[PDB]
Amino acid sequence: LILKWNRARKEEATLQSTLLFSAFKVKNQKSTRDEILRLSKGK
Amino acid sequence: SFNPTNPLKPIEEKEFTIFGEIVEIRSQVYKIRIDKAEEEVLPKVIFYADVNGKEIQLEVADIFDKNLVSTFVLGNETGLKIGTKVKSKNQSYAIKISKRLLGRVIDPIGKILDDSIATPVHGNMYAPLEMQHDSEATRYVVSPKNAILETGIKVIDVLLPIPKGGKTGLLGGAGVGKTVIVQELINAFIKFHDGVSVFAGIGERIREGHELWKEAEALGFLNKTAFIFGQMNESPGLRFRSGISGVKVAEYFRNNLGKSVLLFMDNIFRYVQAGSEISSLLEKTPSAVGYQPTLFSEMGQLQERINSTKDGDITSIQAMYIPADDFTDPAAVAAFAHFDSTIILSRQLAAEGVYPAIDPLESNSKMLSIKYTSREHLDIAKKTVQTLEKTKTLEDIINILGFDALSEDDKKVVEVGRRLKWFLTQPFVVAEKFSGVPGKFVRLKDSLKGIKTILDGDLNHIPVSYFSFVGVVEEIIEKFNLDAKKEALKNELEQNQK
Amino acid sequence: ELWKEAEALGFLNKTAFIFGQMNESPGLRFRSGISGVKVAEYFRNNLGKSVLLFMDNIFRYVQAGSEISSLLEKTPSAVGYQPTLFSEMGQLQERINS
Amino acid sequence: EFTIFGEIVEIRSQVYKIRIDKAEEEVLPKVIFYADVNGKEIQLEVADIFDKNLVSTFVLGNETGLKIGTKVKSKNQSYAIKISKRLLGRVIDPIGKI
Amino acid sequence: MKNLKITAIKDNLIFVEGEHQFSFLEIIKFSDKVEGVVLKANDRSAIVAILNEDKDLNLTVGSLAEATGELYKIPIYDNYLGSIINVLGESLVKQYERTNVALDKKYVFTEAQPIFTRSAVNEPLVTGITVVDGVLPVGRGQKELIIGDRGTGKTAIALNAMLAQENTDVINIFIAIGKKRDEIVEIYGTFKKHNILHKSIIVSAASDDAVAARYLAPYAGMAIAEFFQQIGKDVLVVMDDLTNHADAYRELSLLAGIAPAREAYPGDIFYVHSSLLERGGKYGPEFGGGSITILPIAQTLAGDISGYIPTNLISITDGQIYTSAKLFNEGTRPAIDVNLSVSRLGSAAQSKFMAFASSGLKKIYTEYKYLKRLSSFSSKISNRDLETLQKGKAFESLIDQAEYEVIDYETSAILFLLLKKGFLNFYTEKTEALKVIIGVIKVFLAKDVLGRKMRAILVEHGIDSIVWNLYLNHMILPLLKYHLLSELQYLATNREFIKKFKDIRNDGRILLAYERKGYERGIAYDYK
Amino acid sequence: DGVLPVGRGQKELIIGDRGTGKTAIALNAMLAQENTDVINIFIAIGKKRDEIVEIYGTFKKHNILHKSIIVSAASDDAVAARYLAPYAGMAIAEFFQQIGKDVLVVMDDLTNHADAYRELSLLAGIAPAREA
Amino acid sequence: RKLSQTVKERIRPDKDFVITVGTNVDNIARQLNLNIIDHYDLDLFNQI
Ligand SMILES: Nc1ncnc2c1ncn2[C@@H]1O[C@H](COP(=O)(O)OP(=O)(O)OP(=O)(O)O)[C@@H](O)[C@H]1O
Ligand SMILES: Nc1ncnc2c1ncn2[C@@H]1O[C@H](COP(=O)(O)OP(=O)(O)OP(=O)(O)O)[C@@H](O)[C@H]1O
Ligand SMILES: Nc1ncnc2c1ncn2[C@@H]1O[C@H](COP(=O)(O)OP(=O)(O)OP(=O)(O)O)[C@@H](O)[C@H]1O
Ligand SMILES: [Mg+2]
Ligand SMILES: [Mg+2]
Ligand SMILES: [Mg+2]
Repeated sequence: LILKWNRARKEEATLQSTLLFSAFKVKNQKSTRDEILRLSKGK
Repeated sequence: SFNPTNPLKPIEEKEFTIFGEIVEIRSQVYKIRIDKAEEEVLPKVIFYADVNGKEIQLEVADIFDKNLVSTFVLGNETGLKIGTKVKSKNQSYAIKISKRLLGRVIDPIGKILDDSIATPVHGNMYAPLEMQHDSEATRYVVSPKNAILETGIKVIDVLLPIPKGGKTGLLGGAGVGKTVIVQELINAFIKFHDGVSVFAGIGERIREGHELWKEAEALGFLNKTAFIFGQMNESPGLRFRSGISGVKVAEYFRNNLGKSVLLFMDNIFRYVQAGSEISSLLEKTPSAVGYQPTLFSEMGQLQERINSTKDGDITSIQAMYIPADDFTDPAAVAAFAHFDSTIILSRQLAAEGVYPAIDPLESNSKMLSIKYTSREHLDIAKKTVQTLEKTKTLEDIINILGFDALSEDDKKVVEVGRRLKWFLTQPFVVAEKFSGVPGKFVRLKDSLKGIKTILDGDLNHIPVSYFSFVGVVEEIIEKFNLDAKKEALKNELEQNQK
Repeated sequence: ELWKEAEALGFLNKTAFIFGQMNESPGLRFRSGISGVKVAEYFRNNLGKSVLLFMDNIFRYVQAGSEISSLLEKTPSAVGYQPTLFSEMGQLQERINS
Repeated sequence: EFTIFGEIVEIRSQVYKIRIDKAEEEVLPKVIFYADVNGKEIQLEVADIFDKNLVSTFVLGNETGLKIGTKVKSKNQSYAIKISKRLLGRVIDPIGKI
Repeated sequence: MKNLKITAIKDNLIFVEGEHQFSFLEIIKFSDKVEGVVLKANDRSAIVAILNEDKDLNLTVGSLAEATGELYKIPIYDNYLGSIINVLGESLVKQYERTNVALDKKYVFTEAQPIFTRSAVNEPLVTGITVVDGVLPVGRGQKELIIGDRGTGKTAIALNAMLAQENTDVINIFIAIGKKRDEIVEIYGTFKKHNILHKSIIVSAASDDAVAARYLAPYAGMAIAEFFQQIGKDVLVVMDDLTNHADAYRELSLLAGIAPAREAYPGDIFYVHSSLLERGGKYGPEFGGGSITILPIAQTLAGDISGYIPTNLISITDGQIYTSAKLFNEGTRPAIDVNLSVSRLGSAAQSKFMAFASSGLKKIYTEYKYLKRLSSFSSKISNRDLETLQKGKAFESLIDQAEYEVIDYETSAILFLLLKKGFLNFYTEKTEALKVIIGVIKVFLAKDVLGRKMRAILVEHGIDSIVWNLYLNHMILPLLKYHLLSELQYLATNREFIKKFKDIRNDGRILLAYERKGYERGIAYDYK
Repeated sequence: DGVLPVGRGQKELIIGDRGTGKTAIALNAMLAQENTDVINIFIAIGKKRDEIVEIYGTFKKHNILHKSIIVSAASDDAVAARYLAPYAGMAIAEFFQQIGKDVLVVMDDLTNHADAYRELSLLAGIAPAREA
Repeated sequence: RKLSQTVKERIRPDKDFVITVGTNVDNIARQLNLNIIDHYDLDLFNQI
């Protein structure tokens, strides 16, 4: 029972953390694209 | 005659006033830029397009600017490209409704699904999304529940009574028996109902819909039933509107004709799932477990229209799917808030062979009140559930510490609990194909008498095996007596021979 | 220790060692198995010998792949693993054939 | 010959962005860029090609010495190692270091 | 002419620029062979997932490409039968030469035919397995999931089901998603050996192939099956396995930037699998008049049937077959757990004699398990419970069957009839003797001309006829009586044994003759 | 009354599973004020309309209707309305308290209120936290 | 099964008589066709 609880809680926690960070990484796409553009131009 | 007080009003005649073209594409989601318009576009309106004479409808979701909108398809998207021309009347989708719908099988947007020649259905254009009433106060003139329907199923009739004019839900995982119970309830309710029936398939099997349509034709209740089918092979846009169209048809048959509607929905989880998929395709921030933020509001927008007024009753029987057997799923939590009666199916019970696999220790019903049933029924139900709970507790002690650790009371409690648990199983009429055991219909008083007899301890001598899948207790007594008589005759014959 | 034991027991002269160990960056740990597979392929195809490839630890290949995917800002799957997990395992394992 | 030349325009732990300045061919996925720092060469493997010029890499080995403006060049080929029958009895890492 | 240019290559996706009217799954041609499919598109740009690779193409930034303007359609060629092909229609291993004229072009995402085009399932699909054909029937047009743990024999069950179609009119299609190449070649050799190659196709997407190929392989296989069904042929499709397909779709979605959901799978994985699997079934004559039977395979973890993908698939298919790792560890092949399996078609997907032979045996087996797992106070067992236990133990001995062994439908029906009538209960003490007698009966019914006559008259005159009763009473029952007397002498005085074996002669010359024939290649002294 | 006392001015949560009798306990608390001078305010957040009407009828039958207010935000009302319903109810309660009265307030239930606020925040563009 | 072996060893159906209590030993004796004088119920052994 200990084994199963540990496995399940680890899985759920990892999924929750990734799904929470998904919003933050979506909201900052424009800054990344602009940085890519200005690095591509560069010197 | 009948005088409607809040009748449905057909849509307003209009000309195409908004014109545009598709500037972004994706799977199921398309962005439309508006070139010409005599009016500003509204939320949830429909843009129509034609490809090789085939009509494709797109519902508006977001309005970014005065000219740019996002849309999702209602049906198949095959044919849409960049630059496809779209036109709109600034109105939401509508279907043809009339008394001619009974006996016809259609989909949420009104495509004919029962013949190849596509025989048209006459009626007026009504918009299911647009609901019209005098004021908010008018929504609060609803009748109280004052009746209970008889189903013929012992466990449902005794422990989980089903309201008339209310909502009942059948929850369970994959392959536990929701559809079989829904079909049994259809068989036991229709053809005796003073009104009409509406079935709404939402993301279910095509074979099940075909089987149900053929059964409706064969048993003669097809002409009293209206079928709507957005099944699991359809796009998210269609699975999202099946329940709305079914509710609109029920509202037409109640408000405009003063009839009592039996509304069956299966499966009501697919509506939420399709809404979640649409929200995910429009790139909105997910809620917990990756659901849409508007889950509870979306559930309420459909469930609150199933009400009972003085014109008639709308009785809803709905099947709810539990993903991965997780009863803490947000969709299940949202659905729990609307069911007057809740019937929860167990996978372990189904594995043991208990059919129907109803778990009375996890289910509840608000019809178990003095306002609806008698004192004796309440007492019997409470005693039954208490005995089952005590038996479940004692089974762990039996399993771990053996059987001899129990007392004489505990052993008698376990025997009564086992007999009660196996008496609640019953062969369904629709379930004759699976095994061949003929179906049984047990009325409420016979079920109460049998449960009282079992509780009293009168039948502790009969082995538990005899109690499974019978009707009244008289069948158990007859089988026991015949088996004992055969044993006695065989013993007498062998002692005569020796 | 394994290298010393190979030298002392006498089978070092017929064994080739590729060591990307836990002190290395994820790139070397991720490329160790591929390099070993290439060496074994050369030994079979060019020298006409039969090769006994040996990998330890094969879990570290997956772990290094997941670390590299995380470093490249990719959305993890399952238990924080890389989306291309089974594809990478196939990439490594399909070249050990007969 | 070394055909692609460029600099490093972004740094991080194990991940480096390279801007291409002169190239007689278009960069290919998974090719290796070489940086010579303090007499030692460091190999960076291409992962993402954002543009005709910009590209992202992860280091195959030790990264000490890499910095903004380090000059890199590439033959537009993946990483290569020396293989023969004299490899038996030797201990190497994935990239061929002794 | 070329009208697009590659601008970036990220996340195994190709970004192209150029004014065009893109459509979903529109084919982009990078060379004469390499193609991709449009996933999303602006009015001047698109994102493409490649389908195949070429060594010499060197596809990078700046490479030119052409937007063909058409959807992803798979072409049909005469030499598909007896060959392994990829998702684009290239013969990896072929048996016959190809004429370069396409019989048809079938759209990959063709929508399933509506409700009015279907028909009820009424014809069996013989899988060659006794327990599957008798208790878990599979009809033509039925989707039966094969759910199980790792290394429990699911692929063997599917292969047996397809090898059972050696003497029928059913065309086999095997779709492999992320399998090993040396296993696909072995399956090809198995097809060639059993003379079913001329009617079998293999669609292969290897574990290290493109993610778009692994995602779109089942749909291409279904398009091929739909082509075959449109000329009124029965098609049996085996997808191995949908866990790999779900993994490929999840990989594509997560690399494309989609947010995750339960178990990190995208939110529409159910729609993916349901729209894939709703294209198989039985169809009326006005719409092709054929059938497409699908047997998807899926893997559980530690026997957890409540996983997300296994339960998603159970809600789509018409029942399932569960293979147990505990049973497999005990050397019981096939390791089918009947108590956890079900067929929703039931007796409606069987012949009349087969339906009558095994009318209530699955329920009896479930009751037998329930009694076996039950602990009670009174150690006295009623006669009904004793009968249930004996019949369940007897039923447990009919499951065993060797690998790649096809047992005739009528042999399975006869064995189930013998079990139902109660003749096999007396073996409740000896199980090896039961195995021997079942083997002898199967050999007699397969080889002897009287056994084939018995099966033929069972098919045409039915069980209730006088002729079949005479055949049973004079051919099979005497052998059982002789064997029971030989192995268990005390049964000569048992009451029930006398009651059943009353007018049956104690004839056992068939078993003795077969034993002599087997031992006639016998030597007094071994050489080894 | 005896083992778990509730005093006037004490906020006392009623917490439990579905179908266990929480609303019944709150309704008993409001019905016991028939012969007292306490004013009842019932706030329904995301509740069904038929249940609210039945509760109103129960109030009428037990003669406690003349001093009871129900503030209703059904399950298909606007999410802002469901978020603001408890605050409006407490404002009415404060109006009654400012003239020296005793008020009993029932919120049924605050989990729906939190869900409504979460929906508002996610739609607006607020970064999610624990459990979103 | 050990008891079955012992009974098959040191009991003869002609010169010996067997009293069996309980279903299992009754079945064993009936299979060996020994002289079963009488049969009882196991609960009888509970009270001495
Ligand atoms: N009826 C049988 N009798 C004997 N051996 C069998 C039988 N069925 C399968 N096997 C053997 O059991 C092994 C496992 O079976 P198989 O490979 O078909 O299972 P699987 O579930 O597809 O496994 P995997 O998880 O590797 O895909 C194989 O060696 C196969 O030959
Ligand atoms: N009352 C019953 N009697 C006998 N068998 C039953 C009964 N109810 C269910 N079953 C068995 O369970 C199987 C599944 O039943 P059903 O189709 O109702 O499930 P479900 O919950 O609707 O499944 P899904 O999640 O796939 O929609 C049936 O095919 C049958 O074998
Ligand atoms: N004192 C009581 N005696 C008998 N039955 C009661 C009692 N209190 C409540 N019940 C019953 O318990 C059930 C639940 O009632 P109630 O509406 O209070 O539940 P709840 O906890 O608010 O549920 P939900 O989650 O549906 O809101 C009803 O059937 C009601 O009749
Ligand atoms: Mg169902
Ligand atoms: Mg396999
Ligand atoms: Mg409540």
